[PDB]
Order: sequence, then C-alpha cells, then structure tokens
Amino acid sequence: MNIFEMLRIDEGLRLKIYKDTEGYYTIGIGHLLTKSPSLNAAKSELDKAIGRNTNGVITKDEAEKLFNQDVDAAVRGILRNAKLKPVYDSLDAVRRAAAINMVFQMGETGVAGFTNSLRMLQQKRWDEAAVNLAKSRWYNQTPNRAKRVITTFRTGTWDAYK
Ligand SMILES: [Cl-]
Ligand SMILES: [Cl-]
Repeated sequence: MNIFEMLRIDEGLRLKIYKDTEGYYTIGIGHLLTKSPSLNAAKSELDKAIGRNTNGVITKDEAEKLFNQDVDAAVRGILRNAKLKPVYDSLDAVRRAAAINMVFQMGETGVAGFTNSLRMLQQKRWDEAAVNLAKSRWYNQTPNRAKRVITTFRTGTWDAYK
C-alpha cells in the first residue's frame, strides 16, 4: 500500500464536477476546484487546471495527472512548513503517509493547527495522539475516514486500509 492507494480509497474517483462532503466543487481524486457557490466559477477553474475546454468532464488520465500534482504539492508543502517538517522527519514511512493524507485533505494551514497532536506524534505517544486527533471537527465531520487515518498514526500499519 502507498499514499496513492490510500488517498484513492479515501477520496474516490469522479470524472464529473461534484460537491465534496463540505459542498465545494471538486473533481477527480479529491481535487478541490473552488469554494465559490458558482458552477461556472468551477468549470472555469477546471479548464484552467487542465488546459482545455472540459465542459465539466475529464478523462481518467487527466484525473490522475491532477492527483499526482496534488500529492507532490502536499509533500512539498509539508517540507516547507516549519511546524510540519520536524514532525514529518521524525515519523516512519507508514505514518508519513497519514500526515500527507491529512494535508491533502485539509491543507497545511489546517494540519499546522493540530499543535498538541503534532507534539505527541513527535514524542511518539501514539495512543494519546489518537485520542487528541479525535477531538476535532475533522473527526466529527468525516469519522470513517478520520478513524482510518488515526489508526494508521496509532499502529504504524496499513491495517485500516486492508
Ligand atoms: Cl491545478
Ligand atoms: Cl468519512
């Protein structure tokens, strides 16, 4: 298992503009297009992201090209961030995947706000991190997905995804 398979499970694949769990226009593998209520603003972000006239639909290849870019951007965002990088460098490879999942989902600003959890992850207090991560809007809005990510941080295995 790897970050690409993890995120494909958590996010799904849709070839047509759709609204995410928050009501935002989204396409592909969790690629957020816009927070604006306008479907026209979303289509126009879509054409710009892809470099053609999509008319709100994209192929599998294009969805996967966006996906690759977003994973890459999530990683590079972790490495440039002063709060995130020390935590990340300290984790093993499975639990790095879980940090990328969270950043992909909620942006580096979001994750960097999980201060107490970050500190516990850094000290390798797995069970206490899991409890603290659970006390969050993120866990209450998307519990199934949040449990899978939390379990990964707690156990350092891919079990929740198998
Ligand atoms: Cl883009
Ligand atoms: Cl969920």
